[PDB]
Amino acid sequence: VSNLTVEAFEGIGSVNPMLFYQYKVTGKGKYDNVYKIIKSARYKMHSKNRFKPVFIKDDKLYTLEKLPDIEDLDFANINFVKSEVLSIEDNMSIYGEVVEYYINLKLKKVKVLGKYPKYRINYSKEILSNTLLTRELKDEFKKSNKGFNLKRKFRISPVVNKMGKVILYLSCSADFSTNKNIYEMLKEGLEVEGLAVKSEWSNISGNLVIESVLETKISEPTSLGQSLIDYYKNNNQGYRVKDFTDEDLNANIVNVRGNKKIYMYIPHALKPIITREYLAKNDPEFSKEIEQLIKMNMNYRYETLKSFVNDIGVIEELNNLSFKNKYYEDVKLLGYSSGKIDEPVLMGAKGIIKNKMQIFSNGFYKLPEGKVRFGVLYPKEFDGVSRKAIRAIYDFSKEGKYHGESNKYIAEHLINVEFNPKECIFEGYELGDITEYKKAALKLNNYNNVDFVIAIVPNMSDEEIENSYNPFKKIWAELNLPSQMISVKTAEIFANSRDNTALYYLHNIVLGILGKIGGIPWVVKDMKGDVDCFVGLDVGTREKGIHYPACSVVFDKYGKLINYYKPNIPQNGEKINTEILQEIFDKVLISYEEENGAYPKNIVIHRAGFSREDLDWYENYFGKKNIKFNIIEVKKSTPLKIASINEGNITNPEKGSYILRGNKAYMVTTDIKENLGSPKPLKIEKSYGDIDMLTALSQIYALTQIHVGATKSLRLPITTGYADKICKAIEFIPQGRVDNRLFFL
DNA sequence: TGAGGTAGTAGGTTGTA
DNA sequence: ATACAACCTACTACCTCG
Ligand SMILES: [Mn+2]
Repeated sequence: VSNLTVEAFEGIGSVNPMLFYQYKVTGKGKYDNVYKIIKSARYKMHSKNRFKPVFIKDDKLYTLEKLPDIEDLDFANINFVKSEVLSIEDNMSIYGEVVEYYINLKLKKVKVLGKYPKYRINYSKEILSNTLLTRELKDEFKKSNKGFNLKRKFRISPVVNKMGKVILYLSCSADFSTNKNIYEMLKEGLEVEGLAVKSEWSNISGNLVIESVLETKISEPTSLGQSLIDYYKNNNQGYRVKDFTDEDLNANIVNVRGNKKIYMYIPHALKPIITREYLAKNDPEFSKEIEQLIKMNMNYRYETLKSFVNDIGVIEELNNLSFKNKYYEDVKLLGYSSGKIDEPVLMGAKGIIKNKMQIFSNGFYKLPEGKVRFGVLYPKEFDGVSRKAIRAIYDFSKEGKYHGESNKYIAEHLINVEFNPKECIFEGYELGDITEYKKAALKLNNYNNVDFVIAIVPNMSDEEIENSYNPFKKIWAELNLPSQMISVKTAEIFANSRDNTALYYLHNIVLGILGKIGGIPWVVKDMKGDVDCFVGLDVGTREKGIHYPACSVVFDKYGKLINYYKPNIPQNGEKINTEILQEIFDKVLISYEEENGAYPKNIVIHRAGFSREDLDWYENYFGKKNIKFNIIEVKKSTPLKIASINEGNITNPEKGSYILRGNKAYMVTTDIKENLGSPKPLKIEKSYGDIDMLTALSQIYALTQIHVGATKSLRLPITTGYADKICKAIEFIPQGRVDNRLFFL
């Protein structure tokens, strides 16, 4: 066996309680509230004074060294108050801020390859290291001949205990930017209209996209009224723009939509946002090179943070403070509790299934109401490839005969399907306007002889002729007719190949067509812990001013889906009204009632989303309905990656390994081997209840093993995950009865 | 959209100290 | 009576799957 760890570093030696210098601030300016301008006075006095540390207490300000009272600042008149040795047990936070400042100050000076400063730093938790680590432990730059720069963005976040030992929390991430800019684009003469950009010289909310390039000169009076060069002279940014040569002032104005008004800027002032789209559009070979760099297994992350922490060395302003290089031998010494969950025993038609894959030799758990008829929209120039593809998937689904060869790996009649090419209908479509796609789906609606669509779509790639997926999904959703779609690439794979890649494609295709007609393929044999039904919820927070409604789901102790639900009436902002909770749980109790003849006696409410709800609603509710219950909150994205240790060897964890502290616990739900990344585990936090977190983790990991639209695990469990997919697909709600036939899966 | 895993990139909002 | 750090959302790209 083996241990687990969190990526953290214990500091050798301790922090001594140092003499800190108090400073009050007062709002001379228009913002009388200093609490809304404490950061601005902080950063200005920290800036103007050799970047000596300038910290923030609840309403005051610290420096570790003596900086005089400076009152030139038009909003803040900083004055000295007292000089007291700050007790560490009073402020864990400010001594952690010291450890942060001293790692940033030790690491500013650290250069690489002689001239080159390694870590571009501005004294915060985020540390940009210019050089990288390869797999062979070489500090090398990674750039292209275009010029796209991979950079590690290290994240320190140190904390220090009551007496003075320090804990350094690290997490490494990749980062793209390019040394080029849009000025470097146009002086090279490339097209820029439509590009996502980032203004370093003015901080603007919303996401920026390039509208156009005016041929008008940047050195003339503007529609703002004065020249933009005077606009940045009044920005006091003259140390950058004074570097402008005659060709620099020869440049042209480039405007960019900023969701409120276009911004009249110069191309030098903008970098393009380097989404990985922009990489593959601008250097594919580089992207294929760095994909082994950005996805990181744990040995590589340990080498990366080992380089980082050796670049700390020893810091001496904290009295010869140094951090170790290794991780922990156990998280017990940090305060979490480890373990790995038993993998759930899973059952199918003939009882227990051994692999998740041989269900197609075992047959499905439950089949829906009888007989279903297929139907395919196809491109009129992609006919025979499509016909061989449908013949492959239907001979799989009915005959079990893999590209014309029967195998004992496939069982007959695994759906009770009805398809016959002399009987059925394939309406065709031309790859064209979306209104043709819509009227084609209507024409396949006008014959009431199809019971299930398998449409064919153009690809997720291919910016050419318009993608047919979403208008089909809208029009087939409003019919409440499920539709497992297939790309033309997938059609070519089924038509060309005879090999088992088409079998993998076909596995996921058939589990999709099952889970959309409401059949459920496999379920757990026995749920650990005594629970009747699960309840998902989530609310999406999409853009500025977006307040979504909670879409539930309800499973059983077998975990098979029973009902999901969309509320009646609108909520109070994003804070959901209590009667929507009432309405949902009314549908929950009647759903489990008329599906199993009894009220639920244990309800696990896996919630994503914030506690805009109130627990005492649930307390009064399930006290009057006198049934115990459990609200485990699942938070989907967490930065705390987890590593395994086998005698110093740092590997990615096997799935189902967890770490736990009280009422928060982390756990990986997916097996990723080497070469592919570090598993980004789950965040689970029991807001209420009377069950041990061990059993809630066991139920969550089993509900990641019952994803029913794949042969592999969903990272989220099917409660929160299917709640999330429904909340993305809020246009795909049921017309009438809100029952089953998962449109998302 | 196989399909969902990691991975980035922007971006908004609170929950807890 | 207000923080800031996690969450969470949106789109892609890579890459594997008896
Ligand atoms: Mn699907």
